[PDB]
Amino acid sequence: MQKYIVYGRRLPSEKFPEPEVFRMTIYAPNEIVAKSRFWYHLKSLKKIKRTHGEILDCQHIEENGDFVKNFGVLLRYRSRVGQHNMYREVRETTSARAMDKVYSEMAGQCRARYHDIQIINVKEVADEDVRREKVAMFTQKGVRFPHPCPYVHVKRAARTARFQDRAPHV
Amino acid sequence: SYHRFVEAGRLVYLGDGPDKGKLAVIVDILSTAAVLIDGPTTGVKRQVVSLRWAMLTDQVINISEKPTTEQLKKEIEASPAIDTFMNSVWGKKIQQQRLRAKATFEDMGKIAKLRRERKMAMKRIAMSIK
Amino acid sequence: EEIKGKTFLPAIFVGYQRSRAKQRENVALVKVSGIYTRAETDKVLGRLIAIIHSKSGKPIFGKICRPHGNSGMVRARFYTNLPGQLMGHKVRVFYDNI
Amino acid sequence: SHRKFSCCRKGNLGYLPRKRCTRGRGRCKTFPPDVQGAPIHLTAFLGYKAGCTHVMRFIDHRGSNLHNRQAIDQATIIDAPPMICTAIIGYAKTPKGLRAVTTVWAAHIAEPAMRRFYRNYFHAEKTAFSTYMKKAADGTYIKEQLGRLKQHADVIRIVAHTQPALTPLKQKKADIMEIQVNGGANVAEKVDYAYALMEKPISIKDVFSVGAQIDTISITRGRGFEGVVTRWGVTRLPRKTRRGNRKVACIGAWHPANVQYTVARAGQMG
Amino acid sequence: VIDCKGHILGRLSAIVAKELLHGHEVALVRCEKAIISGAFRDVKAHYLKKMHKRTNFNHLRGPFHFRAPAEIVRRTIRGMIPYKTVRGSDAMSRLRVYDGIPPCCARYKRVVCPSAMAYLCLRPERRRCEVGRVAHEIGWQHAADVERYEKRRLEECDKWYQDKIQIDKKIAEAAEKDAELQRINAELAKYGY
Amino acid sequence: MEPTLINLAREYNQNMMICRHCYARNPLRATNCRRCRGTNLRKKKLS
Amino acid sequence: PLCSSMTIKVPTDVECTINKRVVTVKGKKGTLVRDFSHAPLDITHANDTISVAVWFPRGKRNALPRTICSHIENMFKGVTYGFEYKMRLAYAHFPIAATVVDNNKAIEIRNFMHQIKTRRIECLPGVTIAMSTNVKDELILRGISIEDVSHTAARIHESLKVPNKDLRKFLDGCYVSSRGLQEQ
RNA sequence: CGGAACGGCGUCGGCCGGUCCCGACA
RNA sequence: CUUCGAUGUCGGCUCUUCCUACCGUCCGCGCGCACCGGCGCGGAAGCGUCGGAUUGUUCACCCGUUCAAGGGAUCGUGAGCU
RNA sequence: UCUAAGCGCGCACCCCGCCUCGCGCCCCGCCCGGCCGCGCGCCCCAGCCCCGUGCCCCGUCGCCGAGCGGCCCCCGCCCGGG
Repeated sequence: MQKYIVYGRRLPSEKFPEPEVFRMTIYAPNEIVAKSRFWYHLKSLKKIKRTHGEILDCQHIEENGDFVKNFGVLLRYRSRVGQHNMYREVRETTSARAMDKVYSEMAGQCRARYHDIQIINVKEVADEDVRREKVAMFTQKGVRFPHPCPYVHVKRAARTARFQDRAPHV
Repeated sequence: SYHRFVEAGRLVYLGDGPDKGKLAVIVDILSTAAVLIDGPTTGVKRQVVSLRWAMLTDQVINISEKPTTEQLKKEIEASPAIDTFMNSVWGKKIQQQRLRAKATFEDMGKIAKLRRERKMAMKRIAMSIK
Repeated sequence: EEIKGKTFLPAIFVGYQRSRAKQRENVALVKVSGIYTRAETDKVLGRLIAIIHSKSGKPIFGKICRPHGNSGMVRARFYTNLPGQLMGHKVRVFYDNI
Repeated sequence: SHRKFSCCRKGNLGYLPRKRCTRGRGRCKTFPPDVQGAPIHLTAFLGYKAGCTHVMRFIDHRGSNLHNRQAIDQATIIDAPPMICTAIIGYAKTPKGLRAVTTVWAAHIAEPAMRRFYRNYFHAEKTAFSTYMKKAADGTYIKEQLGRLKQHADVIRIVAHTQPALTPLKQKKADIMEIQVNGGANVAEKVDYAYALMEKPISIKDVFSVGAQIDTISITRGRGFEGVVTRWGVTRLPRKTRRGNRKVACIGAWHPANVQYTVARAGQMG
Repeated sequence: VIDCKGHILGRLSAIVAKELLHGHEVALVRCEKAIISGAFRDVKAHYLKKMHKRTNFNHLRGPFHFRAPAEIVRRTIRGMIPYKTVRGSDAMSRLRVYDGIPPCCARYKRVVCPSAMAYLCLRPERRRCEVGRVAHEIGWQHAADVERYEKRRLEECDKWYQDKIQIDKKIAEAAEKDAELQRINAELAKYGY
Repeated sequence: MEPTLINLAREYNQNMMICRHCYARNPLRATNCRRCRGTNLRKKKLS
Repeated sequence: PLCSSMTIKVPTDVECTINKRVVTVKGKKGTLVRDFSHAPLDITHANDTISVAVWFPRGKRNALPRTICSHIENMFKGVTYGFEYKMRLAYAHFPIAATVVDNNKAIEIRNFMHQIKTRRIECLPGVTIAMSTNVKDELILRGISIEDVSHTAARIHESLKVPNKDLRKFLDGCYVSSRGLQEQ
């Protein structure tokens, strides 16, 4: 949701004077979740528990929303049967916003919560390479589509105005 | 689906949200259910808004691709669409609706009496005609 | 009465503030016409209101205090607690002072 | 457990409640269908059962043991004295059903019909229809009401009274009933036919034909409080049964814990 | 007075039940045209299923089932009203439900609740059916009568419209008066209404 | 009967596929039965 | 931005008009009217090419454009050339007897398996039943509407059904020899 | 809608192996 | 688990209702469906499922007939009986 | 390709009619009165024909008349026979 690049290393020991500094980019709602997800990956990948390690920095990245960009996320999710890998492309203004879109579509269709999804890679996909038909549809310059939901406006207006003289035309 | 398509530059009216009650231009389509809207001359900042908030106005602004904010403001200023919408029935009602919001409890009292004067004046006009 | 000329903004006494288990008869939930949102209630807060007692035809004065919910209903306190036979009866939010 | 042996239920639940008839006499309820475009005809007549006879007749049913043979059958004679039409009623098929659009009575109503409108004729004011006869008797008032029926009524009926004097029974008050006029090209044709019959005797021969089939509505013979053996036709229990055998032995199961409307119970028989 | 034509039954009933508890008197017309969502095949099975539950010992003491489209609407609102309590009984008393526009409510001003209406409440591709047809199948005998009187009432309403149009033009010609001062204040005093 | 008539009659009475579970007359090239929605179709025994 | 669109070029002989989803086609044989307001379709006349166009084709809204297009093309060939379903009676022992009772508006079949029951099938309005001299025991059904003539021929086939027996052994009835597109 | 092994060309979302302008014998 | 300062114990007779996991009749479809007659399947609980010999028996077995499914209701039914 | 839109037929089942009852109500008769209210387009939503409002004061100053729409009122027994 915010995008944090988190750095961490094992505690310095007589056996190794400078342990390796590791860097990961974690998308999380807040810094405490980002430092928890950092250590979850570090524990499995490099055998570094939080007690045995330090957090050098948790830098928050600011991303421009001036233009919509095609984004591509490769993730792994656990369903009840077992773990699976999945590539999802979403067009969004910023990379954090695209990750939010990915998390909501995963919760809606695959019923997978944030904790059981690991984000292997988040990249900005080029307009030429768009394996997902949905992102390819809006990629072309001319995209005139009739309003998907013009019913919502009249239904929303009718909440305040419960009783109307005429039935509203959409 | 006959007219009023969600296209680049279509003038939009925000039905819901922080910038509700204001007009904007679709800079780009983000998805079937979201667009990137910005209205510098109407004060709406660039944001991605669900199409469920956006109401499509009949006017479309001729813009370049990737409008930016400064280029977009220049294009919106050149187009006569913004003023044409305001002079149109929806726009005139939109201007009236804004005045209605700027009204205290006291200004409701003056507006309720005036309405009852209209209610009884109309009945006098109707009876006299018959 | 004392309210004979006062213009008044229409409202209804829907119920006492309550939970399914416990009901607080001291505070009365009033729905004020034209207030459909919680922010809109701020306009009607701290206003003298009156409900005509059915038995005496005499106004029971009360004042709106806080908003009840996000839908614009307000919590009001009256000189006497409301009888309960006045549920659904109109209360009058006077636009003029007292 | 199951009933063990299959047996049907005793009695028609459709004829419940088996109570004394509240309606004074037999009532027609649904008359036969109009069949518009048929000849204009009266669908009903009231008569009093005289008694049965037994007749010998020649059977012409093809495909039968009696074809071209003679059979003796029970025949019921119903004394039908002529019924004088006294009023026309028009009903409209409203969304709430047939609703009366007013009844126009005759200018002169016979004494037997008048007797029906009082409990005791001798000790009575005899004020019924007094104003109506003054308003009518020129026919102008009656004609206006007939015109209103033609304009707003869908179903025309005649109100006629049996003359009790022509019958042997000790009545004196007349029984008044509505006889639907059917087979009309138009509602106004039906009103015209009815007006022709106003203050005029109608005969069974001009209502029903020989060989035609009728439906006879009447209250049946009464036996008063009867037992479930002679009311519902239940099986009398064995003669060893103490506390009597003329009773339904089990009036229901433990569950439902209340006796059902199906179960046979003693009460009015006729 | 609410025209029920095109209104989802439950969504309208929820609006009507609160309005009746708030002391408003509500009369519902063209109840036969309210729409219940779902295929008629299953909506009718669900109305036949409900007409199955009757007290075994005596059905005269049991749940009654109202075939009439207007009496169906009443029973829906009754479920959403505390009828056993006296507050609830009084709000039920203020409800009037009618199939067709009856003479009593013919000249009353009719409002619609756009939220309740089916066009905005259910997706096109979702099968939907008017309560009038479910009523006929469960055993209502007045559908032909209610349609005959609705069609003839609409012919009269057409004639009235043409006269209304001419009358409205003749009111507009007289809309010039002191009404102008009221207009100036009710808008140009910034009031905006 | 005339031979062509026997052929024509057979198109509607003999040529069909019967799903074993659904027992439903099904089109000759049917992967799944219309009612049973199953792949166990058979070719209809010839007279 | 997804639209499932199918375009059909209207024949010059046919003159058609679309209001709402009601399509009215005029032709030399006759005039026909269909209503497609059930489906959500954005049918655009656009001179000869009529685009059915279904916007946002989620699931079975992708099937609507080609089905409606084909129906409007069946309407075109029905009022220009006409549809001529042929039905062949198939007696094994007892010849089925067919009489056109009305002005080509009813058909009565007798002696089907020596059945006393007489089957009279009234044709749907706008379809005509005939008997063909050339084939022998052949009925010709002629109309300007593909559905109206086909529904009539299905009704004739259903009206003549062997009650029990073996259907594979007893193959008697009217069985539809030819699909059509020949005569009004 | 407590529910199983098994089915489903219901509707979506992926994963993998391929063949498409050497038109997926002409 | 609840009932022992007390919930009448089986079968029958009587009578009512209910269920479907439908035996016959109803509607189709299949068959190693020529017919007849079987058999399998899906919907269907409207109606029918009886008369007797032995046995307290439910059951059982047998005879007969318009050839005869299976159950539930405090193992339905004792201020109803025996 | 029987289905997805659309459409035809279709069960001793189901619902209704006919029937049994029936709260209420309607018409009329007698009598011919009181009371109360004031408020009408329609259709459609994949044309939605220009929308995205109106009302927002049932006393708050509104109550005349008219026209519509309602409501109320009122109908004995004893006694003898069936």
